[PDB]
Amino acid sequence: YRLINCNTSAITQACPKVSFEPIPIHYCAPAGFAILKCKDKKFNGTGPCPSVS
Amino acid sequence: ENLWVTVYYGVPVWKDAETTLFCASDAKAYETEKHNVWATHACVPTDPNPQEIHLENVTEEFNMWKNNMVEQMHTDIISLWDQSLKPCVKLTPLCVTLQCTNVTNNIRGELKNCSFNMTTELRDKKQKVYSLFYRLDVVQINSNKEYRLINCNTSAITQACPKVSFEPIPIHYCAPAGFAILKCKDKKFNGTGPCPSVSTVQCTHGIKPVVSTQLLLNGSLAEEEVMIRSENITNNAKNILVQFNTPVQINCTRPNNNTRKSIRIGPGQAFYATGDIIGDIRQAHCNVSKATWNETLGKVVKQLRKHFGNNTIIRFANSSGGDLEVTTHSFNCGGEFFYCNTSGLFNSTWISNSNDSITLPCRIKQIINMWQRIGQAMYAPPIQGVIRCVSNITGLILTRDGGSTNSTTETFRPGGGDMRDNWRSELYKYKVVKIEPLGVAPTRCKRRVVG
Amino acid sequence: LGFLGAAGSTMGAASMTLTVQARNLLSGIVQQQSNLLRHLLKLTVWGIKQLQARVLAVERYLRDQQLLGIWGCSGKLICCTNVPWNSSWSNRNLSEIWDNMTWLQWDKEISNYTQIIYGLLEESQNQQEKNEQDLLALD
Amino acid sequence: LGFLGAAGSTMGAASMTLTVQARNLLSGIVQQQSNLLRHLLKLTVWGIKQLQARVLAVERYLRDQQLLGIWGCSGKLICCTNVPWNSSWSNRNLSEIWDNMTWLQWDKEISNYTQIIYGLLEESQNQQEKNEQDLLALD
Amino acid sequence: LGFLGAAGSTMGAASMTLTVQARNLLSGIVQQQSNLLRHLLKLTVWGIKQLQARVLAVERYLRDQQLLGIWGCSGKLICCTNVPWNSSWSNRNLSEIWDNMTWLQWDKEISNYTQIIYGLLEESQNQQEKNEQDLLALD
Ligand SMILES: *[C@@H]1O[C@H](CO)[C@@H](O[C@@H]2O[C@H](CO)[C@@H](O[C@@H]3O[C@H](CO[C@H]4O[C@H](CO[C@H]5O[C@H](CO)[C@@H](O)[C@H](O)[C@@H]5O)[C@@H](O)[C@H](O[C@H]5O[C@H](CO)[C@@H](O)[C@H](O)[C@@H]5O)[C@@H]4O)[C@@H](O)[C@H](O[C@H]4O[C@H](CO)[C@@H](O)[C@H](O)[C@@H]4O)[C@@H]3O)[C@H](O)[C@H]2NC(C)=O)[C@H](O)[C@H]1NC(C)=O
Ligand SMILES: *[C@@H]1O[C@H](CO)[C@@H](O[C@@H]2O[C@H](CO)[C@@H](O[C@@H]3O[C@H](CO[C@H]4O[C@H](CO[C@H]5O[C@H](CO)[C@@H](O)[C@H](O)[C@@H]5O)[C@@H](O)[C@H](O[C@H]5O[C@H](CO)[C@@H](O)[C@H](O)[C@@H]5O)[C@@H]4O)[C@@H](O)[C@H](O[C@H]4O[C@H](CO)[C@@H](O)[C@H](O)[C@@H]4O)[C@@H]3O)[C@H](O)[C@H]2NC(C)=O)[C@H](O)[C@H]1NC(C)=O
Ligand SMILES: *[C@@H]1O[C@H](CO)[C@@H](O[C@@H]2O[C@H](CO)[C@@H](O[C@@H]3O[C@H](CO[C@H]4O[C@H](CO[C@H]5O[C@H](CO)[C@@H](O)[C@H](O)[C@@H]5O)[C@@H](O)[C@H](O[C@H]5O[C@H](CO[C@H]6O[C@H](CO)[C@@H](O)[C@H](O)[C@@H]6O)[C@@H](O)[C@H](O)[C@@H]5O)[C@@H]4O)[C@@H](O)[C@H](O)[C@@H]3O)[C@H](O)[C@H]2NC(C)=O)[C@H](O)[C@H]1NC(C)=O
Ligand SMILES: *[C@@H]1O[C@H](CO)[C@@H](O[C@@H]2O[C@H](CO)[C@@H](O[C@@H]3O[C@H](CO[C@H]4O[C@H](CO)[C@@H](O)[C@H](O)[C@@H]4O)[C@@H](O)[C@H](O[C@H]4O[C@H](CO)[C@@H](O)[C@H](O)[C@@H]4O)[C@@H]3O)[C@H](O)[C@H]2NC(C)=O)[C@H](O)[C@H]1NC(C)=O
Ligand SMILES: *[C@@H]1O[C@H](CO)[C@@H](O[C@@H]2O[C@H](CO)[C@@H](O[C@@H]3O[C@H](CO[C@H]4O[C@H](CO[C@H]5O[C@H](CO)[C@@H](O)[C@H](O)[C@@H]5O)[C@@H](O)[C@H](O)[C@@H]4O)[C@@H](O)[C@H](O)[C@@H]3O)[C@H](O)[C@H]2NC(C)=O)[C@H](O)[C@H]1NC(C)=O
Ligand SMILES: *[C@@H]1O[C@H](CO)[C@@H](O[C@@H]2O[C@H](CO)[C@@H](O[C@@H]3O[C@H](CO)[C@@H](O)[C@H](O[C@H]4O[C@H](CO)[C@@H](O)[C@H](O)[C@@H]4O)[C@@H]3O)[C@H](O)[C@H]2NC(C)=O)[C@H](O)[C@H]1NC(C)=O
Ligand SMILES: *[C@@H]1O[C@H](CO)[C@@H](O[C@@H]2O[C@H](CO)[C@@H](O[C@@H]3O[C@H](CO[C@H]4O[C@H](CO)[C@@H](O)[C@H](O)[C@@H]4O)[C@@H](O)[C@H](O)[C@@H]3O)[C@H](O)[C@H]2NC(C)=O)[C@H](O)[C@H]1NC(C)=O
Ligand SMILES: *[C@@H]1O[C@H](CO)[C@@H](O[C@@H]2O[C@H](CO)[C@@H](O[C@@H]3O[C@H](CO[C@H]4O[C@H](CO)[C@@H](O)[C@H](O)[C@@H]4O)[C@@H](O)[C@H](O)[C@@H]3O)[C@H](O)[C@H]2NC(C)=O)[C@H](O)[C@H]1NC(C)=O
Ligand SMILES: *[C@@H]1O[C@H](CO)[C@@H](O[C@@H]2O[C@H](CO)[C@@H](O[C@@H]3O[C@H](CO)[C@@H](O)[C@H](O)[C@@H]3O)[C@H](O)[C@H]2NC(C)=O)[C@H](O)[C@H]1NC(C)=O
Ligand SMILES: *[C@@H]1O[C@H](CO)[C@@H](O)[C@H](O)[C@H]1NC(C)=O
Ligand SMILES: *[C@@H]1O[C@H](CO)[C@@H](O)[C@H](O)[C@H]1NC(C)=O
Ligand SMILES: *[C@@H]1O[C@H](CO)[C@@H](O)[C@H](O)[C@H]1NC(C)=O
Ligand SMILES: *[C@@H]1O[C@H](CO)[C@@H](O)[C@H](O)[C@H]1NC(C)=O
Ligand SMILES: *[C@@H]1O[C@H](CO)[C@@H](O)[C@H](O)[C@H]1NC(C)=O
Repeated sequence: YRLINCNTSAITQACPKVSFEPIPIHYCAPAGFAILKCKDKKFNGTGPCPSVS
Repeated sequence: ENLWVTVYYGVPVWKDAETTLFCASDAKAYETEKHNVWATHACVPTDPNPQEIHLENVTEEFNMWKNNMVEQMHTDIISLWDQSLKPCVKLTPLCVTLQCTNVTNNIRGELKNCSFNMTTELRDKKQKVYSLFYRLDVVQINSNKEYRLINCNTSAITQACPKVSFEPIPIHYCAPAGFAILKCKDKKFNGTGPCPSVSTVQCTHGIKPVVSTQLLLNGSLAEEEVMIRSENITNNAKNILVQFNTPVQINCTRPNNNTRKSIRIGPGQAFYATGDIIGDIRQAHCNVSKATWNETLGKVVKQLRKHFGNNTIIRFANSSGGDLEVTTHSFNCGGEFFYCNTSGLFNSTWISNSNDSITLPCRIKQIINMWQRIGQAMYAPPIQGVIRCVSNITGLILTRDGGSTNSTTETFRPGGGDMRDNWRSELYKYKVVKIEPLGVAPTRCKRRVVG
Repeated sequence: LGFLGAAGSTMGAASMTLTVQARNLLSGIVQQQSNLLRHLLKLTVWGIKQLQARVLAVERYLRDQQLLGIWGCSGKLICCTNVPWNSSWSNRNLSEIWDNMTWLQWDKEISNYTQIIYGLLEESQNQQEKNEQDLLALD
Repeated sequence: LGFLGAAGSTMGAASMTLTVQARNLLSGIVQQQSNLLRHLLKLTVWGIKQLQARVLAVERYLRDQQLLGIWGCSGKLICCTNVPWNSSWSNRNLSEIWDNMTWLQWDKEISNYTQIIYGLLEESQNQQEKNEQDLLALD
Repeated sequence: LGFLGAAGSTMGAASMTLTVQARNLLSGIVQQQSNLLRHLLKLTVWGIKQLQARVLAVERYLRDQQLLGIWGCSGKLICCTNVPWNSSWSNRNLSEIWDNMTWLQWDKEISNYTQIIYGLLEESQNQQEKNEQDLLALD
């Protein structure tokens, strides 16, 4: 037998003490910018949202 | 007279300083073929409108040899080249004993059929495959000849990326806020001096990083008869740049039909060896219109007349001393690196007041480390298919006549010893300045008394 | 006109325009909002030269604009001062400089003691003048 | 009130507040003085996005604040100008715009020739007005 | 005199100088125009600490200078305001603070409600005062 990846690309072991658990990451704007939130519960695809924040 | 001081913000005054500039170019490679070695994956786009103002009444003094835009150019290309080789396949396993043979003398032989032993995908097993290499790129060791790569002796080796264009595309140098680039609009500009016609363009013209030796390609030419610039004429030692007024056309082509042989050396990595040649072996060549060349060489000796002993004997010799790769017209074309014999162009001498076309023999090298950089060399993979370059030749580089103390005559042989002079052929007219908007001047004017 | 269009003309002409130089001093079409828009590492040599050039852009603008604020001249482009002109600086007369020297030449004529003028400038127009409210702000 | 609280209200209301937008324009709690405080390589992808965002922060603030300084309006938040309004820009009347269009709609109504207004703005209020001292600064 | 030379002296003395602190606040001889001038990788640890320090330099200067602009005090170094002083802040009297507390001590005496003063500051001097033109700008 042979590893399936040695045929293709290289290989690198994941670090032993690294958590792959997803934790909340927040995206926020730069000065002079703002993020608009669609507070409209029903929002078929995309369109004009009456309730913006 | 109670003269009071008054401040003025935005005064047009500047002092010679050199700051960091940056790149500018519009839609170039894009979707069909990208990954240019110079323009990277993104350069700041150039504005479609170029801003040039004919600064009136001003006579700023330029200097093209003490100008730092050419040195900023030099260290940028080096750092730009090394960044385009750093993430690729390193060819350290390519250093093994090579047993090579000639090709079809038919008992004409300048390439060798090399068999050697090399690691495969699995580290445990090994594999033997053939490959062709050009001469001089390999050397013997001590019945059956035995060879070794010329760079395994010296520094390491790294293969050039397979899908990377080494074609020079126009790169624009432009100033930072509070700075401006001054353009010498004076057609005749002997060496450097006070230029009567200045402009303060925000962005230079289209500058192509033509990696060339001895002779320049795709450059800029002023309208007057050929210009001659030296940091110092009569210091036989300093090299000589030459700007034409009309460029000559030289086309080059490699008739070899190289096949691509990809052999893996471990995972993901794949060495691109020259395959087996298809068709009879033909040496690479360069065409020069002999008619067009004879007059370009003549206009120079006419301009050189008024700069070297007036009317006397001016000869042209073949390079003179030096190494094989710096005394020939080296350059890149399509990805393969040519080295053409210039002794056929610098042999005539004229003094005292369908068509034939000169051709130049050229050899090819795949192992290269340019700018005399002894750090790390690179292997240029063979370009599969046909090769043809067609670029104007616009500039020249000349050198000494030894140390003839006064005497009878002067000879100038080519010697593109350095790479930074190539860009000086494009930057003779530019110089950046630092705007100082703060000026104070007196006038009989004062603001309110109390406040 | 144009950027530095009057750089070679007399000082009286540069006095007349002047904004064209001041306008094109901080922001440029050259910067062009960066990003490629329209490989995924922006650590390239180009990004280093650009950002260090965008910094010295506002670093040099704010270094000079801070000088206008401590002289009471922040809001305007040309303000008069209450510092008398000292004859040791220049012996030339009123119409002799504004019509015969050009600014380019003038900056070389004061560059020796130019910093000394700046020192006296903070004093008479904002160290005393802004202080003079003490008596007049309210009695 | 609040940041952009009157973005949908009439132009007369945005005229009334306005600072809340201008205040939260340069500095943010979001920047929060960087550093972890409380591996030793800060070359991470996050540090690149933050610093390039802190630059365009002041780069966009100073690009607009430089415009206020060349109009004589640097010290204040709302200044009047000596440029007459040209009827080709809008045909609507005084109370017809301030009570019926909202700013969001208005920016789209002038965006065609907005740059042309800016050009005339540097002239009448600071190219001539700051020059007018020549006769009045001292006689 | 000197930078912070009156930091320990009474508030009346810091009132008298003050510029020496304000002058040496944005630009420094320490920055010294970077570059070696006179290996080819400037990604060194030093270049990272310098540039991030040049940013917070103007980031902290503009964060405070933006406050002076929204109070109508941008052009000057000391401006008076139309906000009455509220006795709950300090019970001490006019000559009792300016001659007995020093600024270093004073910043600790107001740091509790200092942000509340800043809020009232934008209102009386620029939210109403710049608005008051409505009646007086033209009748
Ligand atoms: C969608 O979201 C869900 C929900 O978040 C998510 O599911 C979570 O997934 C993460 C991993 O991705 C889980 O976290 C791991 O938990 C491992 C197992 O231990 C868990 O349970 C412990 C129970 O403790 C109780 O009972 C014990 C006795 O039994 C008692 O001592 C305790 O006091 C307590 O009453 C819990 O303790 C533990 O974590 C905390 O406490 C322990 C000490 O008690 C401490 O050591 C921990 O650091 C932590 O403070 C944990 O909740 C755990 O092993 C693992 O890694 C840690 O431990 C290993 C073991 O060697 C270490 O090597 C490593 O260094 C770490 O310290 C990690 O913590 C989590 O439990 C899941 N759900 C829950 C319940 O929250 C999904 O993944 C998400 N979706 C996707 C995309 O997957
Ligand atoms: C000084 O300046 C000169 C002048 O610029 C410069 O010389 C140029 O050098 C560059 C390389 O450095 C040359 O560009 C290469 O051209 C390769 C060959 O193909 C060329 O010619 C094609 C002809 O097409 C016509 O005819 C065909 C049928 O024959 C027809 O289908 C076409 O419609 C047309 O009528 C031309 O098409 C081609 O390029 C364009 O179009 C093709 C498709 O038609 C498209 O695939 C290309 O991407 C491009 O849009 C080209 O001009 C070419 O192989 C090579 O690389 C590309 O192709 C390879 C092949 O596999 C790909 O692997 C790779 O990914 C690329 O896509 C590259 O394009 C250029 O031709 C020279 N001169 C000219 C004429 O401009 C000097 O080098 C400079 N000095 C120095 C320092 O050297
Ligand atoms: C750079 O270097 C590389 C180095 O690898 C070059 O690549 C190499 O190029 C050469 C070109 O010659 C290739 O050699 C070829 O080998 C194949 C495969 O071998 C089979 O045929 C052999 C035939 O014998 C050869 O030599 C005799 C000598 O007189 C010739 O007459 C004959 O024509 C052949 O050239 C067999 O020996 C071999 O053995 C087994 O099968 C046999 C099948 O029958 C053959 O032999 C009988 C006699 O026994 C004949 O009657 C019959 O006609 C036939 O020839 C069987 O008999 C035997 O018992 C075994 O079972 C194989 O079948 C040949 O087909 C080609 O003719 C040629 O010899 C190398 O293979 C090739 N390298 C590699 C990777 O393998 C590269 O070319 C070079 N650069 C350039 C310029 O490209
Ligand atoms: C070797 O030298 C020969 C002779 O110069 C070259 O053949 C010329 O190649 C050049 C460029 O490769 C051609 O030059 C220019 O073509 C322009 C195209 O027109 C317009 O649109 C393009 C694309 O948007 C614009 O870039 C361009 O500015 C134009 O708006 C012409 O319009 C140019 O002519 C006149 O105006 C320009 C505008 O600034 C001036 O700069 C020119 O000096 C000129 O006054 C110009 O002609 C040219 O057509 C080809 N022929 C000739 C006889 O010049 C080879 O290409 C060259 N080889 C190499 C690689 O160096
Ligand atoms: C690639 O890597 C290899 C291994 O590391 C390098 O070494 C050489 O590899 C070649 C094969 O390509 C060897 O040559 C072959 O040897 C075969 C058998 O070797 C043994 O017997 C030899 C004498 O031959 C007698 O016995 C054979 C048995 O088949 C008979 O056929 C003969 O008629 C004789 O009776 C001895 O010399 C050898 O030591 C062994 O005992 C032989 O059958 C093949 O015909 C061929 O000759 C070679 O021996 C290896 N070593 C040497 C000295 O080079 C190789 O160098 C690497 N790359 C290169 C440069 O090729
Ligand atoms: C500098 O230029 C001069 C010319 O200006 C040049 O001198 C010429 O050199 C050529 C090539 O060596 C000479 O041509 C040869 O003449 C001899 C007889 O004298 C012939 O036998 C030769 O013919 C053979 O070789 C030809 C190719 O070179 C083949 O095509 C042919 O079939 C034969 O095999 C050949 O014609 C020429 O005689 C001189 N002289 C002149 C005036 O032309 C000089 O060599 C150049 N120097 C350098 C180093 O560039
Ligand atoms: C979410 O809800 C949105 C709001 O309704 C949807 O947007 C609507 O999308 C439709 C289709 O894209 C737009 O246009 C429609 O066009 C059809 C076709 O008209 C033509 O053919 C009919 C017969 O088939 C014929 O009678 C007509 O005369 C035409 O020849 C019309 O039949 C519809 O009435 C309608 O005009 C809507 O305009 C658009 N609404 C708007 C303005 O928001 C959206 O598609 C929904 N989905 C998603 C994913 O967002
Ligand atoms: C481009 O053109 C420029 C403008 O002409 C050139 O600049 C000139 O360069 C020369 C030499 O550097 C300067 O000085 C010259 O000096 C010689 C030597 O004078 C002495 O010896 C002679 C006899 O040999 C004697 O007669 C004298 O009394 C001296 O003892 C003089 O002979 C020349 O007349 C001249 O003074 C020029 O001053 C300078 N011109 C200026 C001011 O621009 C430049 O060299 C040219 N080349 C390049 C590459 O830029
Ligand atoms: C470079 O290689 C090219 C071919 O790929 C050679 O170009 C060709 O040169 C001939 C010279 O006679 C040109 O012939 C004439 O061109 C004129 C226009 O200039 C035309 O009116 C005539 O009918 C005749 O075709 C030919 O056009 C030209 N081909 C092109 C498209 O450039 C070139 O000569 C080689 N360089 C050298 C050293 O000569
Ligand atoms: C160039 O000239 C030298 C003599 O100076 C000569 O020995 C040599 O063979 C010639 N050819 C080349 C290209 O070196
Ligand atoms: C040979 O070159 C000359 C000059 O360039 C040209 O006029 C002539 O047309 C060319 N050949 C012929 C005979 O057509
Ligand atoms: C100008 O100032 C210098 C330095 O204090 C002084 O020496 C000179 O006498 C002054 N000239 C006058 C009278 O303005
Ligand atoms: C407004 O300015 C434009 C452009 O100069 C001009 O065409 C138009 O007549 C002007 N309208 C008036 C009278 O204000
Ligand atoms: C000062 O303001 C506080 C908070 O509004 C208030 O409680 C206090 O009574 C005020 N004091 C006076 C009368 O200025």
